[PDB]
Amino acid sequence: DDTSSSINFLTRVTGIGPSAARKLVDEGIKTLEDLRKNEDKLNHHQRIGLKYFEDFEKRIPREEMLQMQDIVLNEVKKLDPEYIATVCGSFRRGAESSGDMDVLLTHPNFTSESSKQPKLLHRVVEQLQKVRFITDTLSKGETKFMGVCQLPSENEYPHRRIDIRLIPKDQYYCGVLYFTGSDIFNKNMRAHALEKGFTINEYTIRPLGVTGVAGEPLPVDSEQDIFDYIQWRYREPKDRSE
Repeated sequence: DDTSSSINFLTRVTGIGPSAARKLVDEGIKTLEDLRKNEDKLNHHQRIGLKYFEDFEKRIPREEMLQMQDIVLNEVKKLDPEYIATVCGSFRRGAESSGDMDVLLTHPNFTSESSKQPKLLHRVVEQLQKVRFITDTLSKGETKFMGVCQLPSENEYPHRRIDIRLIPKDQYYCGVLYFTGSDIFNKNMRAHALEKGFTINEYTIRPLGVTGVAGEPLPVDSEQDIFDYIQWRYREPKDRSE
């Protein structure tokens, strides 16, 4: 009812899930001003989401994303040029506007065999913090960071969401492929690969076998490799709608 209406509203807050939204209703929290008078019942995540509810409702226009990409790129370089960083999402596809900034990161020192190198990610975050681009953190794992950033005002921009994932170097291309989508494109491509005797996921590409239950990841040093394996002409992200 006009109250279910409430669970629907809450859930528009980053952090607030259903189960998580449901309880706050049982506590008598429904509107937003409810929320602000109630920071204490919210986690740090819910918290920040609440703090920029509006801003996070705004879309990101290309010109901005662009500048944003230059900042991330240029900062990561200075720390270590061996770092590879790719801004994925519809934006990579040429999209006129975006929701957030999804950056995939990698480094040769890190592979799926290592599996343990937080400093690699932390180091960049910190540097972004230091330059004043990242403004807050929602959460920060060993391999993933979710936070907020904003373009340097010279006078102001809305704050935007940003994610940074640390991926092992040997799985990185299958990754940039995946996070680049579209979703159809992925599916279509997984479909084909399959006719070709190959299974693809966000981590790897592996040849099939009898009965089907098969595998053993093929080496990939670029996106192109993937298409080679399935022997499909290479589609640039722009031609990736489906």
